[PDB]
Amino acid sequence: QEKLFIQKLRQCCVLFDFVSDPLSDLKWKEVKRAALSEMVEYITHNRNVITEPIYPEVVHMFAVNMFRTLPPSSNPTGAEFDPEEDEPTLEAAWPHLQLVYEFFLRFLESPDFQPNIAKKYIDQKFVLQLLELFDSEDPRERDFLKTTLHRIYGKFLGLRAYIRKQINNIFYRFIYETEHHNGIAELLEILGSIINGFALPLKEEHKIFLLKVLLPLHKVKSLSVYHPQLAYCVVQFLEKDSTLTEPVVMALLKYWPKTHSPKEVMFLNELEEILDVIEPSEFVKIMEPLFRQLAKCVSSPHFQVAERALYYWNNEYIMSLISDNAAKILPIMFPSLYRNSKTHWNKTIHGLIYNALKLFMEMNQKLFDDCTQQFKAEKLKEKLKMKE
Amino acid sequence: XLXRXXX
Amino acid sequence: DEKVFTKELDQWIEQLNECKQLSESQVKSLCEKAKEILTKESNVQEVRCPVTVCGDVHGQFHDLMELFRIGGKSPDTNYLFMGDYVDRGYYSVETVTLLVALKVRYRERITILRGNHESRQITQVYGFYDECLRKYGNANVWKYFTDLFDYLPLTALVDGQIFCLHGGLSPSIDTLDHIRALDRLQEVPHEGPMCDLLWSDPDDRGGWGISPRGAGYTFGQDISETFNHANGLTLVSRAHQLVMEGYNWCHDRNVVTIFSAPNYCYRCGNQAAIMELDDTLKYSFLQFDPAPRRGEPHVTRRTPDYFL
Amino acid sequence: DSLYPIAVLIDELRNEDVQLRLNSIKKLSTIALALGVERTRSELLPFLTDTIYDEDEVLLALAEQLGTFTTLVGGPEYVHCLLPPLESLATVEETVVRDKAVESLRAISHEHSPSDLEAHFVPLVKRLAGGDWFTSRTSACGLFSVCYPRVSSAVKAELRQYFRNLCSDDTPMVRRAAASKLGEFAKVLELDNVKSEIIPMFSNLASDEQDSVRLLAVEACVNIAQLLPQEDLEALVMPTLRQAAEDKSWRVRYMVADKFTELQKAVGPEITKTDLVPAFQNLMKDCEAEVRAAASHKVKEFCENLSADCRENVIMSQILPCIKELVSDANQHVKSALASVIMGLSPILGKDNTIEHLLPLFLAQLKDECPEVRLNIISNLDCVNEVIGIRQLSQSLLPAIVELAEDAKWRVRLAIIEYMPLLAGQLGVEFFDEKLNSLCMAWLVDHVYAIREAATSNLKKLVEKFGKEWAHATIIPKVLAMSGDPNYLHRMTTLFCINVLSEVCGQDITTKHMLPTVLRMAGDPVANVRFNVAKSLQKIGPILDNSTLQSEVKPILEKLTQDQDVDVKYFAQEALTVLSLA
Ligand SMILES: [Mn+2]
Ligand SMILES: [Mn+2]
Repeated sequence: QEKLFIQKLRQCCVLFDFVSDPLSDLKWKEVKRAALSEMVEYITHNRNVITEPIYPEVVHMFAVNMFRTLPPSSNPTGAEFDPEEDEPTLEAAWPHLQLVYEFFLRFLESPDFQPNIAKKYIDQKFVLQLLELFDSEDPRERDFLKTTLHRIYGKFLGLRAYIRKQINNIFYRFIYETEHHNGIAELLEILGSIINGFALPLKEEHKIFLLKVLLPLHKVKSLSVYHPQLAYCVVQFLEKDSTLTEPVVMALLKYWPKTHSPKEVMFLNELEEILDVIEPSEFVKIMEPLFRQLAKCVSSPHFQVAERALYYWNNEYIMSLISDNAAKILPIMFPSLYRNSKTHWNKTIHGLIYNALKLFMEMNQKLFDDCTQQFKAEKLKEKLKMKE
Repeated sequence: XLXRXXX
Repeated sequence: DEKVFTKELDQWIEQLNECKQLSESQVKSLCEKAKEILTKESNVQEVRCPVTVCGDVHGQFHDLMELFRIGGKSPDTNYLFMGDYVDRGYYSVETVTLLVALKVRYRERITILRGNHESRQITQVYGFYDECLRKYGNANVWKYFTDLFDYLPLTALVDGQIFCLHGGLSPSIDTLDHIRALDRLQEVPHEGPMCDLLWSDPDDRGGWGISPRGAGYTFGQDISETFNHANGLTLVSRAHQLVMEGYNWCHDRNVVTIFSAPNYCYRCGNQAAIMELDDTLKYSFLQFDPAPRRGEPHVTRRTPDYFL
Repeated sequence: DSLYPIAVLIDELRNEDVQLRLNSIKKLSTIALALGVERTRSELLPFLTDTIYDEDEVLLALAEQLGTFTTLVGGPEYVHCLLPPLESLATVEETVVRDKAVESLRAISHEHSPSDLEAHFVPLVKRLAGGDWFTSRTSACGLFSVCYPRVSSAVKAELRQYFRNLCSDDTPMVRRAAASKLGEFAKVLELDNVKSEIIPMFSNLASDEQDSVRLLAVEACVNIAQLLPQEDLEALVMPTLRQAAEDKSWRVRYMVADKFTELQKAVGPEITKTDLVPAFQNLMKDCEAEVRAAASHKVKEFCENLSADCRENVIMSQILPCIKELVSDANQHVKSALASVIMGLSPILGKDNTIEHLLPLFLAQLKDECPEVRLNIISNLDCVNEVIGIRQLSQSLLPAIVELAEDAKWRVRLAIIEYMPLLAGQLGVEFFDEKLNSLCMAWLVDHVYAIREAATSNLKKLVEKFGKEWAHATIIPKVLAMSGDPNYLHRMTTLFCINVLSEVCGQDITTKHMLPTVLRMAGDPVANVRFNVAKSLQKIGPILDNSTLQSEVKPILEKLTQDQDVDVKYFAQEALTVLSLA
């Protein structure tokens, strides 16, 4: 009857202690799969609105099931390997876990179930141990963590700090100590939201986060794993405040890959995305050193690079920006576009290049001719003379 | 299985 | 004049054996000297047995080393590699350099053929390019090698009875004289005969088909039978696809596939194998696992990818 | 005759073109030279100090460079001039850079006079230690040990404080650092301060939220233990080490396991029997293979160092039982691990015990599935006979040693082949001949060259053991019935052996029963054999008498110089050149 806040606070402790070691396939007597799926449906299907009694044994139950010390990885060292090609390792005993997660989730994501309940039974320590878990079971486990943390972040202003700080630590260690972690991606997604929704006038710390943590992160070798999730944060940051543009672009160039073509293209790809939102008044501060770089890409003997860079020319907004400033830019690109496009081994760029030169004429005939004039001249002397 | 061009 | 350089080579080789790359300079020379020797070779190279035929190596230098432990060393035993020297492995450079170094040296003891990966585009998409970058700082070594590749013979015939090639058969080719005509000195095309010989696979679907790869086709048994008879061939020796057992027979033991890169990409988990053709063309297969890797130094934190 | 180029470098030190500007920097040592020492101080350093290059690659260089300018700057009297740039380089985000920065700072610290240490170096440490960025503080940690011992009492005092503050930093990244350096710092603190200052920091760090910090504390435990006298270990150390062994994080337990023998010593022979032995047992039973294996590797060394008076016993009652379990562990590496050291307990337990307790396990391992295990066991049979009997050997062990001589994996056959010569002379030629010589002859025909090679080598070692006459009466023969093999691969093996046996069979046997076949083989239809047949003559060359040479060697060696084959032709002219036959 009305004697449940003792039957449940016992139906749980049953699932709590539990901890049936699923690494021998013995003791096949479920028990817990029930108590769990049971405590779930008992709070989902309009089965309640009064089960907020003082009983945070929900946490403890969760904690004792989830806070284990992740095992040694079953994947290779590194350097000669690519995590993108790691064999997915599922956590045996996911069933119990899955439910513990799924349950816990709907737990504090229900009405009437206030914050000031957990506010004293969900401390930094909880958060911290939660973060560590961000490390191996295919999305399956990480994903839940991802979501779980998100909401815990959105529901306790008196934690937001820590959650953030701690994540930065998880990041610094990644960038400068062990160039390995399995859930940067998941962690970035969470951050994406967090970023997108700060005080109108950005607080000092957030800028730091972007610069001392976010950008330097493009530095790592395993970028092909969370590149998209990252770029999003980088862009979302610019949309919040454009000011941070110069430093952002400058940084990317600072970190421009020189022995990693893939990452190179990724950079290029991430750069356009930034341009697409680049505020006109700022496309200038960057403009020069940026294109100074793009000119080098277009000339790259690496087709995929040369190509991806060259492709910046079918983008109207960029072409627009290049026009409103064609004066300073054209002379930067020109020498590399006009450069005997008949040299490449890849009989496909000459045309790709041409398309670009062409687009420059239909932007300012004068300059073009004027640049060609100079190019042809300087090229004569340095040829007439450079022959003795 | 790494990418058809060949695990 | 002869030893003057032949000793310079002999050394280069010994250095490569320690898995220590040659200088950008040396690489250029090695390749020069290499073209001059590779030109003279036909598209359908005539190799007299006995010899051991080897498949893919994909820059897994050490397993290549293991390979030699299995079949003997050069030039004490004669070899024949069917392309795919670079990409995937962690030591493409050393691998290719060493193999090429041996060709320049023991010119009649080893035979290297072109593989679908001895191409500018693939090497750019599958590693080699970058490796050369991080190992030399520029793109010269890459260029110098990709250039040499062009001069690699597309096929080889062993004792007039065994046809060896990296890829497979081509609808554009019916007789060995056809291949002989072809002008191979050029990058591998996205379409055509040359490309076919380098990307085709045997199929269990009978009759010319569409390659799930993207190049070459998928010839069937009947096609093999036909081809062999028309040219007087007893065996189509090729390798271009991972065979979890090192080697695999297909099309009523008319064509056999031979992979030599154990645990390919350091992931696949296949065994590797080589095929020995004795004093009188007798089959004989040797399978082998990837050699044991050992290294006690402190696995430091690698230099940034943006360095240079 | 010109001072222009060096004049250029100093110029391109601001070319805003990394590529170039880097060159100048990597050549800074020469700019500074042709510059002057007084100019270096007055111009160069400052320029370097007020020019914040961005490029990490450049900064990296600038840092590695300043570490050598001790002289170029003006000697120890002026060494303190190199600090500014370094101090800042110690703060670079990119570790690598700031890492070099500290390596150098540490290096030139010794060139500092205590007076200058206190005056300029220490302050740099403090500043770095109080910085806003973890990076700075991180570096600061490594600078303590080198300047602390030579400064004043009052300063050491301050330093001790600072270091303590670092250990309790709010960043794991820093604490991990403080931790790593906690060991080297204790080695310079006076004994008492160790007891009252290190100990606290030690345990404090040994139980930090972050397991990635606690495990470091463990290593430092060793160094600290070595600093305290026995009496004080049960009071200041053990409580922590005991916890370390039971830590929830397998990573921390792994360390205790991996530095076990190292603790064994630092601790003492008593506490070992008292605290460690038990502890060491739990580690072999750990739930994490990674850990079990780690402890296994230490079995031999841990047992060898046991106090003389108890050794034989504890091994028998405490250690031995786990070993039996470990021999059956489900994890390869664990099995594989223990199979390398296990043989070491053998001479400690003595003949009787070995045969009753270890021998079965050995036997077990000689038959495991995992090659690494079998491989690892075989390689230690060189001894055993010194412990068990030469009979027990050939009684319960020789049978496997024979079976293994043909197990699948070649590397395992290789191991047996390597053991033969030993196992051969031990049992005696008479036995060898009866049932062991056939195996040695068969490997001479194994598929994988690697093996045939080792089999050839094996022959020389046997001849050394049993006598040239024995070779000429048991081996030389079959080594020739080989040149009549259709496969040039095997046909070559013949010349290969001759290349070996000759060395030790004598001018007689060589010339009377081998040289013939070498000449006869110069007519092999296969170039390979032909050029190797030439190579052989260049080997057994000096062994023959000048009469046989310039009469029966040179002649057939000549016919080869004029061969259709490029290589055979090469090795022939070569064989001559060295044999002074031309
Ligand atoms: Mn291929
Ligand atoms: Mn391949």
